[PDB]
Amino acid sequence: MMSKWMQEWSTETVAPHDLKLAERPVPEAGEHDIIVRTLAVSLNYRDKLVLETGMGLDLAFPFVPASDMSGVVEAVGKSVTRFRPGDRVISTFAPGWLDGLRPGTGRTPAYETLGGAHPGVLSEYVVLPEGWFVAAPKSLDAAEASTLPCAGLTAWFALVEKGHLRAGDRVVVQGTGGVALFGLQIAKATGAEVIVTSSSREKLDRAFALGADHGINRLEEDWVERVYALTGDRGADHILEIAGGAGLGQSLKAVAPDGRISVIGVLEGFEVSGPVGPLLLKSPVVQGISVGHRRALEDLVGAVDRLGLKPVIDMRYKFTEVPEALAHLDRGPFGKVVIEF
Amino acid sequence: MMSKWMQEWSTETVAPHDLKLAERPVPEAGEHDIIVRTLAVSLNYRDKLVLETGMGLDLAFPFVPASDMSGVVEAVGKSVTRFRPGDRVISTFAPGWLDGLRPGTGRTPAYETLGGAHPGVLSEYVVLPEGWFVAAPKSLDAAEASTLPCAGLTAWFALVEKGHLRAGDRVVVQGTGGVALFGLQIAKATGAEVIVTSSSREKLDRAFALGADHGINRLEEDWVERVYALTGDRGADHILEIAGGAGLGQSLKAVAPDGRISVIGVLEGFEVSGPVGPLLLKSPVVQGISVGHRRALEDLVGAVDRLGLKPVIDMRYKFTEVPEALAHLDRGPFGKVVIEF
Amino acid sequence: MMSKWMQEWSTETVAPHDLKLAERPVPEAGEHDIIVRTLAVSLNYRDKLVLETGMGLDLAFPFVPASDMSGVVEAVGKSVTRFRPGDRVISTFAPGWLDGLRPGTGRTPAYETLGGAHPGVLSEYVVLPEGWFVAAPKSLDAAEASTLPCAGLTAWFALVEKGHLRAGDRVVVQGTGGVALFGLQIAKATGAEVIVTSSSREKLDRAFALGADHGINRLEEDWVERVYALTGDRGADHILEIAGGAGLGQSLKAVAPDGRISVIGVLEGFEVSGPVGPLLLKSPVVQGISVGHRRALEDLVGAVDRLGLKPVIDMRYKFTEVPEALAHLDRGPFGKVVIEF
Amino acid sequence: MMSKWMQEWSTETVAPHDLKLAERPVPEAGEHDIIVRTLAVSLNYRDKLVLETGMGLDLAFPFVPASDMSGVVEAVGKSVTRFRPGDRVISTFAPGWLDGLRPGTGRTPAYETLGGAHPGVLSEYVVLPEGWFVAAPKSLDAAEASTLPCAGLTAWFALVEKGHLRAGDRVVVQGTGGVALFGLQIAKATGAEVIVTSSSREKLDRAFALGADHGINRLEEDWVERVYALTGDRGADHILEIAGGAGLGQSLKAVAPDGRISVIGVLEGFEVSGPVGPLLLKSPVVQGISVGHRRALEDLVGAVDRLGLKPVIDMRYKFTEVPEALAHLDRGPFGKVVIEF
Repeated sequence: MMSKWMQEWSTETVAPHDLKLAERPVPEAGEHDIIVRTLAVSLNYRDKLVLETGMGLDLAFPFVPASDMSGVVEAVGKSVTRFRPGDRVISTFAPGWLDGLRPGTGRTPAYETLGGAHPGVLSEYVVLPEGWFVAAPKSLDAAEASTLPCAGLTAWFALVEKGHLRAGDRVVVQGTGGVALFGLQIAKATGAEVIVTSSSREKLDRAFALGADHGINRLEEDWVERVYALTGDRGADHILEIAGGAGLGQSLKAVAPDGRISVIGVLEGFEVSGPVGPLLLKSPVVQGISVGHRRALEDLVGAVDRLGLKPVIDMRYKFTEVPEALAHLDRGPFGKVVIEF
Repeated sequence: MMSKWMQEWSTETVAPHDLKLAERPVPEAGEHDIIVRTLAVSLNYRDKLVLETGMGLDLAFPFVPASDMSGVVEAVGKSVTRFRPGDRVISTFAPGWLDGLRPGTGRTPAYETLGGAHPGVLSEYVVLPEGWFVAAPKSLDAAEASTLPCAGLTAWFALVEKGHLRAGDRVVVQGTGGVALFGLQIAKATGAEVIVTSSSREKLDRAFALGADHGINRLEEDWVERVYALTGDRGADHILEIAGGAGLGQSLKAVAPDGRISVIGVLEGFEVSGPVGPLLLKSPVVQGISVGHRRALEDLVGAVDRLGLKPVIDMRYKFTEVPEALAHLDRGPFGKVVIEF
Repeated sequence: MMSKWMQEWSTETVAPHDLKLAERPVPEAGEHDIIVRTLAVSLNYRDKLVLETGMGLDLAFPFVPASDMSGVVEAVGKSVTRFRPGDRVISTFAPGWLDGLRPGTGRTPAYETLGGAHPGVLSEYVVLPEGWFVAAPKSLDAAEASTLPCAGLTAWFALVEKGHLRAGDRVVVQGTGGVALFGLQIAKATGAEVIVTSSSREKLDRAFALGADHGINRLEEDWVERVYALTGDRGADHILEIAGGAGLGQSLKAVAPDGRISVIGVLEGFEVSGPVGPLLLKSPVVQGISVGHRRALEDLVGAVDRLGLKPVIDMRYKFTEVPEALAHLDRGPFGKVVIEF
Repeated sequence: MMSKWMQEWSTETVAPHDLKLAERPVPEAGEHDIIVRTLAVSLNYRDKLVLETGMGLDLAFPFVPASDMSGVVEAVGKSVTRFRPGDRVISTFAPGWLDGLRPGTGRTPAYETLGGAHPGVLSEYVVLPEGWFVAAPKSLDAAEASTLPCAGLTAWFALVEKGHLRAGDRVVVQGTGGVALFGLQIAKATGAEVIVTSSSREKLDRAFALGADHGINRLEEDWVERVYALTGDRGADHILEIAGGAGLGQSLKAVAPDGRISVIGVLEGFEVSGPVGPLLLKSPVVQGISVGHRRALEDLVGAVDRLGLKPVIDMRYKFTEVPEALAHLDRGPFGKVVIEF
């Protein structure tokens, strides 16, 4: 049979948090729920923010963080149509959102995620509706697969779904985190030329190895001026503006006329500044991006498989080493931090 | 036979200007030049700034201000095909932006406009390339036609060309200047609701007579709330953010998830500002709008005719009263200041 | 307390049908089911074909026809959240097409619809998943609301969602059936000109009273010429090609370069036909239109309200006179045949 | 100095033609004309049709065929701004058309090309406006460069500009001519998977060598059924439907829901047939495509250079061997037929 009890990482409080190992009964699957045995969880920077700030959310305690997982289906409810036991799955970051229009209202934009308004995935089994998972990619292991729901999909959503990247485009990726690295890979597979900015030479070295066309050390030179040199003054067709700390004003100077700037982050009350000169005169699109919908996820998964794309994982951590995994999170990882079960 | 001499308002310097009347020869028409007897000129706020600050432009002196005119073709060069004598025409604000990709570079966004990098139109005859005119609307006098190449076209470009505004959309128009009111007129012709914001009851009442469905006095109430209340919390489909209005961070809160915010602007030094949260969670497209191209202009002209749209004109001034018109131009015109020849 | 028994028009066979009155128990509502008292049903031409030919469908017998209804919610299941008792609703033609990518496969395009792969609505109560309804328009009686899920939505989908129709566009609507007339009403609300084609002066006169700018009798004159003459040779921005109208090759000649032709259709065996030349040299988008999704429906409902759009209804028939209504349905209704409960 | 006389291939008549070597004076450059010394000309199937049918065009005799050339600028007129002597150029297929809206009217779609309404390029020097050439790619020789104006641009226009190809998409290329091969290459560089159809095993062998993912011999198997097998029944995201002889009806069966079908050809009065089943139910876009505008050309050129794309040339022919080059044209070449000077 299946086992009676499961372990999860759980907290009674946030901001501050006391996250720890708890053991509770495996919950019962409803008619449409599936039970997944968790193989891998990918951490995201927002999990640190939910744990440490609360992020304004109404959380159900005990709270379990994290949203991105890959696993194997153990049991399906009487009316499950999407999966059978044995199927490999990954979870979806924004469960409501299946395709098209972003949920939320003008007053209240914040859609419900996993590891937030909805339960997180940092437990041995997860029991959620069938419609909240998609088939995992055939060509990736559990760990690699866990990276896609959030970072993978964001990069993909920005560049492809919203962006329409073309072969020959010049893309600027800001930094070397998960979203940025997936951006580099998706841009490269699409035939774009990719420019990475860093404040680390070691990280630019690794980026060069993934196939970045150019690296700019922005503590050593003026990156905007370098983008000009690299583009024959044309500017970047697309800029993944991440953290908007090396932000918007600079991005507006670098972007080509009619180009695109995707602003990716999570920061609750950060302030974006820009000169209304390039903004008016080059007429770029400035587009807010968070994650994507599950039809976009399923597109990505197929693309991953057909391209042989390999997610960048900085480190895999054993399940009992979640405290260390979260710590690696504030140290700026090259690619993804993944927990293996 | 034609006249040998023509008058114009020109200045030998900028910052500040010394704009006086002057009389010079009617220039020679080249093979592809047409000679146009000016019937009307619309003033734009940038005309003031070009005269007072120079706006980092390379102006040929004596410099004539203004970009927006209509008139009657008097003579054409040997090779001209677009127009015959007696044809009615209007200037194109950014000459040689015919369609599609906007001109300019990453480093050098600016494009060339009339009454700026190219000569102004505030003279008795204009002598320019045939390609810098389009056929005037058939349904309008010259004063009305002259309103279109900048103000007309900015709103048409923001709402229809790039905006794809649909019937049933809610639109928020900030202020009551020239772009704002074409904003309302085109939004109403598209079957959308228009909410006008203003700091003056009298302007609001005038707006209502033009057929604004709602008007908000931003000095009485938080207009963001009133937008929520007006759209049952959905917030607004399209917000025309006219740079000296109510703010970017303000319209971010007011915009509907996946909605659009068009940034339309003045001063060459305004710095934006906005919170990241709405930009991200709500994912609107924020798009700077620098007027528009010639094929969009031809579209707007056609639509003006089949719609029977009447441009809003605050006051017509005689050629001799340009100074008086420049004064009106910075008392916040309700609509357009036009000089009638 | 609710009734124990309800009546319906059903048939034990198709090809041909033997549609009679029948009385069965009010079905049980599941957790996410709502029970709706039917107030009106709109008939669609496909209802006739489903009954007479079966249209290669896997119908559960006894089979009830029709897909388009509105009514009042009577009871909801334990878990239902979309609607409360007393709420006014309309059916969704293709249930579970919520937004975005259309369901189906390369091999198996067909999707599931009400009154087809799923049960019909031509009964006294309907019992279906909450997700298969949207809130009714506030501005309309039930007869009018019931016109929207198929005819309403096809024209909204072709012209606005996929079509991006702008004010000032010229639109050609073939015939005067249900999709044609929403075509006109939505085109007029968007500020476009509508040209109606027909083989009947009386229909044309009725069309004109609805506000068609021009009507062509295709039996008097070559309507392609009349379109050229009407648009100074530009030809038409958007042509609604209703499969039993005037032809695909005909609208190819009539469409403006880079214009759009929406193909909307009936018989499961019609073969198109067109010359290559216009298709190539003029490059229109030709787009088959199979109704639309649920979020588009919600858009259309909103727009119907803020516009004050009144759907065109040819005749209301009582529940008992379905046969009479099926007869009207193939005498070429001007607009919609509705059955009123 | 330059020489006084030049050679061209020229005909006094078409349909039938008597094309032959003539020698005439090098024409004088006007103020905006440039003089290019021709290095390579790429033949296109339409040149055979103009020569042998006339193609309905009003031709200026002596007529010189062909439209696609690469050369070196010899002399520029007094007002030439775009090029100086020594610059490498290629010509543009549709000179009017710079960006955006396709020229032509509803009644008269056929835009003016080189080798037709405008002079052809099969002469030692060509004297045309500066605006009718673009910079040649830095990374290609004359011959390879001559292939781009037409075939290159069509494929690019269909797949990228109109199509928005994505990485992971499945593309069907019909046949092995110029447009189809460029399609394969552009699709591959974009990360798509490419399926080629042929009635030649030898040609599928060569296609495999260019990086085609799959080849279907359509005289040996049912290609539509194979596309299903290759896509797990999903169908093709994009189909380059060329010659529409292996045509539309079949393409409609193969295309994915919401997929795209580009119809490419030239054929004056060919008839396209399709079943209105998939067309309605999968709701693809069917899009006429001929060539593109010069901003699209300049995008392609940059992409070519940044990707290291190498045009497929079946054979290069010496200038005096144009009769043989045209003959190779009716024999179905693998890629392009190029004349070297």
